[PDB]
Amino acid sequence: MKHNNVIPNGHFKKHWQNYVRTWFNQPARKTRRRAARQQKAVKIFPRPTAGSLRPIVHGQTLKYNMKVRAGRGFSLEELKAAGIPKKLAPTIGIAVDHRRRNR
Amino acid sequence: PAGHGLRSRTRDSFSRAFRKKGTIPLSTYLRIFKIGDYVDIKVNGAIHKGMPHKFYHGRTGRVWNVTKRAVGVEVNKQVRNKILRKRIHVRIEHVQLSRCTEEVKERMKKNDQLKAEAKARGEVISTKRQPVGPKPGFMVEGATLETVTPIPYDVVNDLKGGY
Amino acid sequence: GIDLKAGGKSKKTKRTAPKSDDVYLKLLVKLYRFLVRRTGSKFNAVILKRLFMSKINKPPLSLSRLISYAKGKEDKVVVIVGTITDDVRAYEVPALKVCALRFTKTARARIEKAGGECLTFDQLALRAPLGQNTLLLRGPKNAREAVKHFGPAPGVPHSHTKPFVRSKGRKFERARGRRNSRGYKA
Amino acid sequence: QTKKILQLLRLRQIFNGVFLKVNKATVNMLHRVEPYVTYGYPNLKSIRE
Amino acid sequence: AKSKNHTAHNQSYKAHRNGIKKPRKHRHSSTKGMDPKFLRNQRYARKHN
Amino acid sequence: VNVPKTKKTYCKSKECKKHTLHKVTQYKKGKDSLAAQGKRRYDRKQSGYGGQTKPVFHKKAKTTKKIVLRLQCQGCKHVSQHPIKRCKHFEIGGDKKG
RNA sequence: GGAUGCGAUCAUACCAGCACUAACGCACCGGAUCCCAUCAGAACUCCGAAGUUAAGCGUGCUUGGGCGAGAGUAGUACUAGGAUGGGUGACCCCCUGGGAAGUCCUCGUGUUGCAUCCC
RNA sequence: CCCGUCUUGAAACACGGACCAAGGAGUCUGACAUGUGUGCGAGUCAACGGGCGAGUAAACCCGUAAGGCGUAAGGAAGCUGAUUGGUGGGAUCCCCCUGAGGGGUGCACCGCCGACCGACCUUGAUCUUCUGUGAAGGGUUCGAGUGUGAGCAUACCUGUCG
RNA sequence: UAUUCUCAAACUUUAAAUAGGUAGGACGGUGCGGCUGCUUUGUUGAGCCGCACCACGGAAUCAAGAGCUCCAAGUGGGCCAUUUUUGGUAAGCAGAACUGGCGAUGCGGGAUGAACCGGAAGCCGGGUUACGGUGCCAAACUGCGCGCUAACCUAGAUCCC
RNA sequence: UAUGACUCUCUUAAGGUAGCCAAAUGCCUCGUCAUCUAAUUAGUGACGCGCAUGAAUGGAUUAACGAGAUUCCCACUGUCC
RNA sequence: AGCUCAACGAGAACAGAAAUCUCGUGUGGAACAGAAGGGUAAAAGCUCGUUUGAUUCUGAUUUCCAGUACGAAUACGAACCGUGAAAGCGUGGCCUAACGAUCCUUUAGACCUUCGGAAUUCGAAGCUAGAGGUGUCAGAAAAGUUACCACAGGGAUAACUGGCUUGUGGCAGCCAAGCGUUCAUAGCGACGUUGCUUUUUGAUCCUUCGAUGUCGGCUCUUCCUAUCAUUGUGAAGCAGAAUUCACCAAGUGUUGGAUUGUUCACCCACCAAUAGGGAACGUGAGCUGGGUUUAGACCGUCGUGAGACAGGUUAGUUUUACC
Ligand SMILES: [K+]
Ligand SMILES: [K+]
Ligand SMILES: [K+]
Ligand SMILES: [K+]
Ligand SMILES: [K+]
Ligand SMILES: [K+]
Ligand SMILES: [K+]
Ligand SMILES: [K+]
Ligand SMILES: [K+]
Ligand SMILES: [K+]
Ligand SMILES: [K+]
Ligand SMILES: [K+]
Ligand SMILES: [K+]
Ligand SMILES: [K+]
Ligand SMILES: [K+]
Ligand SMILES: [K+]
Ligand SMILES: [K+]
Ligand SMILES: [K+]
Ligand SMILES: [Mg+2]
Ligand SMILES: [Mg+2]
Ligand SMILES: [Mg+2]
Ligand SMILES: [Mg+2]
Ligand SMILES: [Mg+2]
Ligand SMILES: [Mg+2]
Ligand SMILES: [Mg+2]
Ligand SMILES: [Mg+2]
Ligand SMILES: [Mg+2]
Ligand SMILES: [Mg+2]
Ligand SMILES: [Mg+2]
Ligand SMILES: [Mg+2]
Ligand SMILES: [Mg+2]
Ligand SMILES: [Mg+2]
Ligand SMILES: [Mg+2]
Ligand SMILES: [Mg+2]
Ligand SMILES: [Zn+2]
Repeated sequence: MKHNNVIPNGHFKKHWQNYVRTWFNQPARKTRRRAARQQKAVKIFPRPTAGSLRPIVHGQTLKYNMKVRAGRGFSLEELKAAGIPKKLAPTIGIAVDHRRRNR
Repeated sequence: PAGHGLRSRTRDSFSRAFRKKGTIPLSTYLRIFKIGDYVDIKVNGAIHKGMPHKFYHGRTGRVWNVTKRAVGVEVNKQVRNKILRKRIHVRIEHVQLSRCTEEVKERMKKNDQLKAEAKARGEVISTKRQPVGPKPGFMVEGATLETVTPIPYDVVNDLKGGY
Repeated sequence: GIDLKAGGKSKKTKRTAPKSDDVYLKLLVKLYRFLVRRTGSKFNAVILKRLFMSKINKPPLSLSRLISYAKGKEDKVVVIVGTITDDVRAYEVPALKVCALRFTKTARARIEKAGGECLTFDQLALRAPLGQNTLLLRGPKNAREAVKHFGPAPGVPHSHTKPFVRSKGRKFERARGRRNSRGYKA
Repeated sequence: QTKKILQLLRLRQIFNGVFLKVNKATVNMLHRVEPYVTYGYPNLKSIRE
Repeated sequence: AKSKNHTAHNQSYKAHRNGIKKPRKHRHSSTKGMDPKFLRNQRYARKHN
Repeated sequence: VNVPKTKKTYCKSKECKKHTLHKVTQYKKGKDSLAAQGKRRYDRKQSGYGGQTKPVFHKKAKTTKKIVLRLQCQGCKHVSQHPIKRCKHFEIGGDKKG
């Protein structure tokens, strides 16, 4: 080691050459996923290709509590308030989450 | 440190002058030091406080600070390929006002006076002093001439006072 | 033999032409070579010399700093061999005549809206061939991150040079040599 | 010291010549390089030629 | 196998390659290390100028 | 060396901030606690197989230690610590020289 | 022309032996109640003015010692640079420059600032 | 005097070399750093992914409060968080006169000294939920700070390191 | 007591040569006014700041120019020489000071040679030299002159040698 | 005269007994004496404060044996002249 | 604050060289912790009085030096103090040496910070300053042996020859106090002093460690002279005989054996004589292999031991030429 340089801390002391993952299949993966999406759309026609409806939820922690995103599924209390039976909601394209609490 | 003490090889440098030891005259403490004054560093072997390192003994510097008992002196020191302006503090007993620039102000005043006179009379002059140059020719009055000849050799006179 | 250093030849290197391959910059260089040769103008010579300089030697000038320097001289053509960037800290933009190698889109829009003009160096040659009534400006050359790491080493006394560190925090070069409680300070 | 004085006198090559005004400083400078040079009082003919 | 211990040979030549350089003295020198009381009074005088 | 039983010395406690009377004792290193994080780490490292995991100093060279005086201020009861130079024999309040 | 008080320089001012000094001073000098101090009123401290210039201080002299300056030692010793210089060597001459110190000899023995006082 | 090599010193009684052909040794990758070229610029970066498209591993397009770096620093931490300068040199330009002149202009950079933010110390009117606030006033202390941004991406040589 | 022979790296009154430091203006001077919480018995000083005037560049010579910054290679076995110089009987030994040289450098001379003398170098023509030479080897006189030597020991024959 | 049968002591428990030796074990050393030879640093026998011998870390001896190490004599011979 | 030390001179009963006391001289010739060098005289020395500046806070500088750290030291600033009438002095020792990082432990300081769901209290973890130590002292935690041995290298480095040198060894010279029945020099040469040689041994480390076969003997040739014998001479304390000194002189010769591996040495014998030496301490692809110097084994001494020994002993592969 010589000169004024940042102290090196490369993590290359194992057989790292045997655990290298390349991305030469990125376009192929994109093509495969698009083909799967097209097949699923053809299968579920005329159901929407975007999938089942999802709830609106807040971001976790103080860094993201001002943000709104998509949750896993509607709560049982939300379904009861809306008048949709929980056993029927999944069959008509509504995601159901029996864990989410309404505070 | 590193094989040599602070005062190593100062037997003669830091000793006082012959028949000049003892009490220090009051003129040493009755001197005035100001910023920018040139001072010579002369270590007094009897004053062990504020003693400069032996290197600065016998060197001239400029005053940059004035404390109650000491003065700051800026001394040039050659270290390899450059000169460092090292700043030290030295008690007034170890320092003496330098005479390295005694005639500068006098010369400037005389140059200004001469330039003023030249301008008054309408002339251009140079006040620069010049090195001693060749002298002109002159006549020397003839006097009695004494002849010098090589001395015949005598081995008896080879010793101081004779053998 | 002759007692000369390197046979009396120079050992200093300076730019004699742009290292860039920009054809427009080459044309500007030709223009100002002609101007320097046939006018002997100090302004033209300075412009020609700066046209050769590298990117870091042509730092940008902020709009707020440009306004501050042009205050009281709005009638003169301000000339910078470099880029002019917008400043969101500047509220009032007066009418200015500005010549530069490039303007950012926001800076150009603000100048045009305020009522000034953005000029190229060919237009500057047409307007002030000898650089008359011009305000020649330079950006901050030493105001970059790399400069902070230059100078005396971080570990020597009286040095405020920034060290090279992969991360910032308590565990990253703060213990020994930086504190009186861990060995020595500085 | 000899090399520096010869540079100051502008004598960088063997059989280079230069005029020098007589001064205490110049004479003392020349005294240091005496073994490397020969000098004298030029004639009017010498200077003209 | 013993080796040489020390010598200053060639060091003066090395120094004179680029030296001896005198740092340029600016008109105003740093006030660090001067009498703090005097410096404080000077700062107050400057502030009240 | 012999040091006196009492000493008039500065006390930087907010109560005094001046010279005060101090009682002089000799500092002694306290007992090592098993709850110290360093001791816990050392015990964890030593547990299991591998033998000694940290250095054990052997090349002792010093023949003396630096004696530390505990000066307890009689006004505020707070303690200050003062090292002294290396010595082979130390005592507090010994008979004064005759 | 001096003295005294405070000094500068710190022997041309010191050391030793002799001789001298008008006036004011400086001193020596008389005591121990007080302040003060010791074995010792010797010293130090306090209070004085009987007596003396004997001493101190000051000045002068010594074919005196020392000290200071000069001459000389001596262009000697030493020394920077040069030589395809001499010489077996040791050392040394020469060329361009610098340049000491004992002995011996001669001279001299303080100069001064501020303030008060006597003449 | 025989090349190459190590060496203070090689033609060496120093080592390799009987001869010819072909092969034969500073590379690729990751993290940084200076320099230079290019784009944009208080921003910059669409290639994780998505929409497509040379019927297509390319090219093109897409950033919702995404994320990285930058845009604020000082403290171990609780926590607090930049009042916006002066001056000596100095490039360029403008006037008067043609002196190494005078006046105005004073970018970059350098020297010096203030001010502001924070760690520490010190200080304390008024309010206040009684432990907070902060009129005034500071400091031979400390910082990889502030005082009208300079970065981000990308290409290559060189250098350290795995 | 007055003389006297001879001495010192770790003695010295005295005391060189060489070498070491500082200064010789535009970052100056003079005259006014101002600031202070420092300083003084005292706007007494100490620094600093404004205005006015002067300042022929303030010794010589040279100046193939001066300053500043960034990244980085190789090197970290040296050796030789005049003078100074330590240990050692001495050494082509071992170790230091200044400078130069070889190493990294050919070229002419010393027959021959890393260091000696001369001198440093693009490829050529002409002219002239340095050191060293001019009986042959081998370019240049058996050139013009004065003395000494006679070697029956291999007479003698050029710094380092 | 010398030594010490005898008595007392120190380290550390004791203080080399019976034996054996210039030994395959001795520096001085080619030790001293006798013998073997014309001549012997070799061999043998003897002596012994033995650098540094010694008792199953076995001491001393020993018939018979040995492709074991050594000295001498007879026979024998091209080992040699 | 006061005083002046060592030493010397002159005096006082025991008392003297040396006890205590008096006067005079006394430039430090004493003392100042220690090594040495500086420094100090109404003091830095001795005596006495009062004391704890050997105190707190951080910065600056010097020495070392990379102008890093540590140690040590210096000058200011901000406090509190000691002493003195006061100026002033004091930030350990008159100055130049006397000492120590990370991690961890432990002590002192704050109505200090944190234990991350919220409180209280223990406990723990933080901040500032010391202490426990690294003497290989810029700071690992560390016993031998190898002849059973191994690897990368080194002629940067020993064990031969060769090279420089010649102390030591060997071989000569000069002077002349003396020896030689008298007489310095027929023959010698004390006290001193100048040389030569590289057949001694040392000193050094220049060449050789990708190797120049390491003792001695045998055989064979050549070379030197500082000449043992032989040829020719001069000198004598040369009557003869014998002997000794010296000069030309290297043509010729210089032997057979006992002991020892021996070089060396010592004896026996002959002889004219049994001189001294070189040639890579001549000569191993010429021999030999007794000794040194691998691996087996015994003894003595040493070591707890593995093993060691400049001590002894016995057995232990000598390769290749046709260039
Ligand atoms: K770097
Ligand atoms: K373990
Ligand atoms: K090699
Ligand atoms: K070879
Ligand atoms: K962003
Ligand atoms: K903190
Ligand atoms: K290096
Ligand atoms: K015992
Ligand atoms: K038995
Ligand atoms: K057998
Ligand atoms: K002290
Ligand atoms: K070490
Ligand atoms: K082992
Ligand atoms: K010899
Ligand atoms: K050798
Ligand atoms: K070898
Ligand atoms: K034989
Ligand atoms: K056998
Ligand atoms: Mg266990
Ligand atoms: Mg009288
Ligand atoms: Mg006299
Ligand atoms: Mg975001
Ligand atoms: Mg010198
Ligand atoms: Mg030469
Ligand atoms: Mg030619
Ligand atoms: Mg027995
Ligand atoms: Mg037996
Ligand atoms: Mg006193
Ligand atoms: Mg410690
Ligand atoms: Mg802890
Ligand atoms: Mg006779
Ligand atoms: Mg002969
Ligand atoms: Mg013969
Ligand atoms: Mg045993
Ligand atoms: Zn207290």
